[PDB]
Amino acid sequence: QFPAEHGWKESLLGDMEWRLTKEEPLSQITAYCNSCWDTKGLEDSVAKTFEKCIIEAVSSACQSQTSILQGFSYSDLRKFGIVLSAVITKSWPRTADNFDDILKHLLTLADVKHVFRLCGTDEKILANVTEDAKRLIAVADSVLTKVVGDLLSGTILVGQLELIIKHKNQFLDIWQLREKSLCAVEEALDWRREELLLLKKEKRCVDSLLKMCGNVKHLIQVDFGVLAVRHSQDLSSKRLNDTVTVRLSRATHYHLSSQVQEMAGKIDLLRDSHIFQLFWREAAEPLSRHILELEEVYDYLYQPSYRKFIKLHQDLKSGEVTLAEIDVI
Amino acid sequence: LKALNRCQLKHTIALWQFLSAHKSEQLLRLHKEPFGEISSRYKADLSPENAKLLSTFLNQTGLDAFLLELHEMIILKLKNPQTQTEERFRPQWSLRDTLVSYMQTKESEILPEMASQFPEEILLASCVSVWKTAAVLKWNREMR
Amino acid sequence: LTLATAINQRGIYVIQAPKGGQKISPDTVLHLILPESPGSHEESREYSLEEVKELLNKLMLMSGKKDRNNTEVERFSEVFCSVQRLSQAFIDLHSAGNMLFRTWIAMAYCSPKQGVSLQMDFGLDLVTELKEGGDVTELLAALCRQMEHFLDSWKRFVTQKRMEHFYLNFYTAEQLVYLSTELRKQPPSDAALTMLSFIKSNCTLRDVLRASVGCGSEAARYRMRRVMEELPLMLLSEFSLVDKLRIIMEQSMRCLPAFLPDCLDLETLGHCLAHLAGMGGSPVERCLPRGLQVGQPNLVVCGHSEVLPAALAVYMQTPSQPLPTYDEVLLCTPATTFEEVALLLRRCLTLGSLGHKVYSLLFADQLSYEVARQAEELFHNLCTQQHREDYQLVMVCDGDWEHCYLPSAFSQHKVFVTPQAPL
Amino acid sequence: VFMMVVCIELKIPLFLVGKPGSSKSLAKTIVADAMQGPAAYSDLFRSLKQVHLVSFQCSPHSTPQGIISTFRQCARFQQGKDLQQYVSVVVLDEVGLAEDSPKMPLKTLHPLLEDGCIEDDPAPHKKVGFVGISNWALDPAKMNRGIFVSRGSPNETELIESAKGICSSDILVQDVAQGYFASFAKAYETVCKRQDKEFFGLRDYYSLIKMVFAAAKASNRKPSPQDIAQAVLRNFSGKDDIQALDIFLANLPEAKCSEEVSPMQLIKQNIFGPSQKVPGGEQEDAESRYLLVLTKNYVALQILQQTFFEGDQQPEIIFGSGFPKDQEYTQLCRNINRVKICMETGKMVLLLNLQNLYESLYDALNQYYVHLGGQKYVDLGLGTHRVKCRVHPNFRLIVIEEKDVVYKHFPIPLINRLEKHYLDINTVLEKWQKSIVEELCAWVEKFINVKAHHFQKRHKYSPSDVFIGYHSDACASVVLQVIERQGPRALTEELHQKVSEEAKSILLNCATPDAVVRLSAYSLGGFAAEWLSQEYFHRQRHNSFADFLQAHLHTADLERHAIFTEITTFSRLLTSHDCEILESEVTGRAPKPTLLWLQQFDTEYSFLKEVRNCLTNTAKCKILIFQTDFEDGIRSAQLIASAKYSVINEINKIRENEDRIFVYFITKLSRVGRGTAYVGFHGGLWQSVHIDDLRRSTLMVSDVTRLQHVTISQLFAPGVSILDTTRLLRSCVQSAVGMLRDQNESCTRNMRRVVLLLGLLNEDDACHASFLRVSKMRLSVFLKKQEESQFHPLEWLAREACNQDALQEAG
Repeated sequence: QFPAEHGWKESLLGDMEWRLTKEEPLSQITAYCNSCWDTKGLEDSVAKTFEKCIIEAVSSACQSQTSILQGFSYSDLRKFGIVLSAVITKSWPRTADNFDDILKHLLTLADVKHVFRLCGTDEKILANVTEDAKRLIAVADSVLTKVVGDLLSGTILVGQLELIIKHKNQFLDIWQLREKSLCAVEEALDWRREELLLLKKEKRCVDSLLKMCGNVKHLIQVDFGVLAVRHSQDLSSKRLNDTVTVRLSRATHYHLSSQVQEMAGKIDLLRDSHIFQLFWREAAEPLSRHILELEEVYDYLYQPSYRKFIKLHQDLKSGEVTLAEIDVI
Repeated sequence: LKALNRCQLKHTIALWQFLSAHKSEQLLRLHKEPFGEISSRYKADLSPENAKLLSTFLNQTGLDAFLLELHEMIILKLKNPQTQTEERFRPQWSLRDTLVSYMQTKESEILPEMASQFPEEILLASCVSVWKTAAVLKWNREMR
Repeated sequence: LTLATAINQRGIYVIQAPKGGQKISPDTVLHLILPESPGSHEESREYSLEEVKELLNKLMLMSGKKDRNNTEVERFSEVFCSVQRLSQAFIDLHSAGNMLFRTWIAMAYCSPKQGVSLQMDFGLDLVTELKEGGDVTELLAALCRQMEHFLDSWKRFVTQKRMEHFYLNFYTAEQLVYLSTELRKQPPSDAALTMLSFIKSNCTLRDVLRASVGCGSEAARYRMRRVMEELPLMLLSEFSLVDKLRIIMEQSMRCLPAFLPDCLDLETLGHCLAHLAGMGGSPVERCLPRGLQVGQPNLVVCGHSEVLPAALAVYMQTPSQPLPTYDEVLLCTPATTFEEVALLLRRCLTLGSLGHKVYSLLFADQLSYEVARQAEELFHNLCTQQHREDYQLVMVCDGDWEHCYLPSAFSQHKVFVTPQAPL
Repeated sequence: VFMMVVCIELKIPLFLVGKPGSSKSLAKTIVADAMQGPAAYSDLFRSLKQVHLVSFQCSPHSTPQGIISTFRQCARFQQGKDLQQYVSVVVLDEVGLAEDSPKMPLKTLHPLLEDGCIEDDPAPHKKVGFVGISNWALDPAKMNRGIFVSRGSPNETELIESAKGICSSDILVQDVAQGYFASFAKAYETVCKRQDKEFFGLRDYYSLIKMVFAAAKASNRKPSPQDIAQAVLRNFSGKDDIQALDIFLANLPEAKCSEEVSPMQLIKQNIFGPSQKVPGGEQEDAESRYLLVLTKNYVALQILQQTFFEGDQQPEIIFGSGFPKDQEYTQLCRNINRVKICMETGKMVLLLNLQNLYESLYDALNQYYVHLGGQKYVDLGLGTHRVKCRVHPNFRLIVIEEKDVVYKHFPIPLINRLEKHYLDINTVLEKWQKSIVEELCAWVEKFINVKAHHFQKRHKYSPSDVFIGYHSDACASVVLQVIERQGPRALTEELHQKVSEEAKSILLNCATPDAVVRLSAYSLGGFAAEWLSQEYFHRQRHNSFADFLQAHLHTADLERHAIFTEITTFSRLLTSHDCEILESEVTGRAPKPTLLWLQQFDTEYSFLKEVRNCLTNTAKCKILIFQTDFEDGIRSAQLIASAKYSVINEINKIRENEDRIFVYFITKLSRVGRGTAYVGFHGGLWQSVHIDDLRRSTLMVSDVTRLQHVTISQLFAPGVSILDTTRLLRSCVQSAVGMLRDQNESCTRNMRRVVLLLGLLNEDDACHASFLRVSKMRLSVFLKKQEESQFHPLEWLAREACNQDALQEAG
């Protein structure tokens, strides 16, 4: 201890700081917790500067989404606790005050899965990690439990459904580890998957229907509006149960009448069909300023094309197609 | 050799007069410090009324001989820590009397305009600030 | 392309002062004389500058199927650029006011005719016609460099002689040419008498002779004879055409009447004007108005409709002395160049002036930015050398355009009282 | 087309006014080719008159004499021909661009449209047809009485109909790529036109539909995202206030799946063909609009050059003129002739010029071709000469321009005719590699002026005074150079460190050698300060230019043809004798490095001739040296930049061999200067290395780090020398006797003393050698006795280096 105003401490500490900030960040991190460089007294300048260099390395390496925790060999519990504290408080999103971003952070990143598995293996890991990271891990597990409860009930938003289904393995594994730390989840996941798939099938059928109608938009085609109104509503902000009834050991959205449901699939199977589109246009030619309700479509207006090309399909199957219609088509 | 080809042994005092200013002048055009050896006693700031009065003088007479002679005083008269006593060069004295006395001791032709119209409130304690203001204006007459 | 090849093989670029009365311009001082092919029967055509520019455009746009040995086009484009550079260097020198190039004729050969690549004739008896052989482009480059160097030297010389002889400030660089050519002549055109009538009112032939009896020094004639009998030795001393041209043109800068003897020299013209000035009469003596200080520029800022009436009052304090003229009063328009403002800022700030008059600028605000910048700078340069101490200078600017460069720059000397008088 | 045909056959003035891209010009081009009397493409046009077009492009500076000259040139052709089988028509492009100009041209139109003559005697061959196609509005009174037609903009139905017309070439791929992107493209194109000022694009919507239709002409069908996304993204991508992708996406949620291709791959897909490997069939109708790259501080050129154009396929740069000659007429003619050569031979053009050349290349950029023999011809115009030139299929044009100039000083039609893209050094760097740019900009601050709590006599430095040639985006340029040299590697933890370390080492190249030891001193014996000192002096050659050249020829990669290096110095430039010394050591692998001074040349063609004669030689490894004194100003930087591309173009031209070529640019700047500031670290094939003294001096030792272990006393002690003691004590005698003063003021022995000593301070005679030896020993003893009263006698080198005032006085 020289007179502490000239710089014997800061310069000599920055020297070893430069020495340490020269190897690979993961190598620095493993050196921090693989050996016994510090017997005790983690309060002096050397230990503090080593700790700050290591947490800075954590912040730099975790921002690159690298799997830091995988293949970690350790001897001292305190060093691993500090490492996990840094990893958790730096890995979280900068704006960690929202549902969607936090859920995405828990799902996508593998470091959270690794740290949760290490936390569930032993309790000394829980003892070592600081309380600042304790609050973060508590927020994470509480929001995960909330998501699980919402999914089991079926009231959870659609974007969240597709998020879990995208990473169903990660979500199921992380929930299993959390329950081990403190069944129906996979059954609920499968049921929500089926319900969302049915919702998407109905949705695809319906917008294909309006697109086929608007292929000749220069005509009487567009009447409904209300059928478009439910189309205009976003799906991500929508709730599963409000639109689609869940199954507990189906009625869709749009409250579509069973009359046009068969036409939906019929033209979904035939959306990319030049013949069908062509003579649909030619059937629309003689018709036309007309209010196009479902009933006047159903009774005569749609599927003269359908019945005509069932006749054409029988003709092609049997082989008596005249040498004029074949050219025209 | 290219620079001194057109010089004989009768301009040297004038030549040392010019170079010792010009080599300092460049230091002002790079926004660095012109004089790093002059003590801060002569590096005071002109008062706004003094600057307004000095602007008229700078716009009156040509800013070549004035700048050269002021640079001589700042480079070989105020450079030594011997004028700390008021006998040699009192910092509380004005600049007009100092300059007229200097050319009286320099046996050089003077412009009486500087002896006549120069404001007397310009003190020797604020001379570099004058010279900079005397050299800035010349700067904003060169690029044009 | 074949025409370009013919021009490259046999091409004559003539550079001369325009024949007739047309203004000097690149389109008028440059031709291309394509000569007769050996054994052919054409007319050895002449092409103007425009018909060579259009040929260059055609050549650039007819690249063709064999763009792999484009030498006959590169050589033509290089020689054309060199010759155009020479023509511009001559045009600007002619506009500067030189005497020696007024009858110059050049002959640039795109290929050595007989060992001669460049021919240079001045049209005067003393000067020997020069001819050099080699690469035309290098010779033209060095030649134009020499003319540009002497251009700056000659402009400096004209400035010096304007500073020395004051009255060579009443006339521009071309009016000086006109006067130095006409005054020595048998009775000059009445245009010259009118031009000189501003210095000496009602100037006549006998007044010109009486002013020219002794305008020249007796050492000047001895010097011109010395150079006249010395020049061939100096020409034989140097080998390269550029060195010989340097010698001839420097001697012209020294004792110009030795080469071409029917025109006055600059100093001789100044002495003649000064002698003619004395025969004029009593100099006018006018004093600056109240609130205006002699020896300092005075800036008057006032509305447009009052700019002209604010000038009469400046001259309305000696209402028995003759009204001013193109001297002492300048009107500034967006079309006034540097010469017309310099001829006032140097007519006011010059020692060799007899009398006391007030010099005024009207509508200075409307002066062009470059012209105003050069004007203020010239004034400062004149101040830093020698000057009349009581230079009476008045600037009048429309109040609306006070933000313009010149009033803003001179605002430090702006007066607070506006000259005015009853109707 | 119909209106121009009718009004040209009957010689009726026709004034066509509309928005840019209303295809008025397309109508003009097809009509001119088709009508051709008995040389028409069909029997319909064979019965109509042959037509010769004389096209004059109006401008705000259009003199009235120009229009009269155009009319008389048009009438000259019609003279001597039948007036019922031949006619010449004056086509005034942008006739509304010269409406209210002070030199009013359109006062000569009213007489000329009537009789064909202003005041001369009318002739039956003087009355000529007239058509005026202008993008700006027109007064319906300066026309004589001609049919004045204006269309405006297609509201909705015309847009859909034009979409179908473009997509009406297969009749089945249309249904794949219609229905949705035939009214929806309309609906968001109208929104894009509504939400923006300084109109952008009407040709940017037809081109969008063409890209969509060609994409739908893939294997079977792809009206899907990641392919519609690219087509919508090539709708103007340089506005920065109209989010083109979002506007289409905010109304269409079906295709909200995009990889977000950077504006770095949309340049490959615009230049290197539409398809990545081979388009369906042949590439005959894949004509993409010529590229216009908006950049800041002229960095797009460097970005591209480190990027795609890797050697042989490099385009030839078309620039202005930096040499103090080559007037506008003779340089624009030389810059259109080369564009024509590139069009003929199918070589890429990098148009670095400005609006000087986009008055002649106004129909080539329009891309309305005339077909003959299966080849495309488009007309170019020099002055009034307007003639068609061949375009090779492999012709791509790139314009590089500053964003502000395009936004404010580019005509709107020209902006429409070019496919816009914004490329900046911050839009090419990934997030991870952009952090080691800020890290570098902080490490520079920690490098130039070290933090010290013990020394108080400090001088604050600017980054330029230490890393000479340090502009704002210097760290970005260095990082981009390092990234391009590394390659497309996945982000390992080492790379975030290896790239940063390499960028540190490269950025250290342009640091003054005094600053390295200043760091080594102020940071007392620091580890980083010592590593950066070992690197600068013992691993990275900086002593002399001969050493640098010898180490650069012996370490450069063998798989590169031309190598470009930039050298900055505070010393004097190399002379003939210095290069003779260099050749005395480089003989065996390189010929004499020719020394060319850029400021001597007074014409671009002369410099090109000199460099060609230097290059058209028989040599394997050849060294070219270009030297420019940086006489500070905005006049020498332009000269350096103009000579920089003139060497690259000639390198690309003379390329048949694999001969290694070395190009060196030497800049002579001063430690303290005046005026502007040198901006190095240009980036690209250029690396900035600073050699303080370019000559292997015989006065002192070449490696100045040998002076860190020796005081001033050991230099004079004999018993292979760091310093030349004899020349040292012989070069101060003239000043060593200027402080002698004889006791009596009656002696002039001072002038004799120098003559005595300079004759005595030699080794020719034994007594003189003994005198030198004893004088050196006495001086050594004196300096040894004078060093006991000094702190740290050994490190006088660092003390001298810290003296900024003493550095400025020597250079």
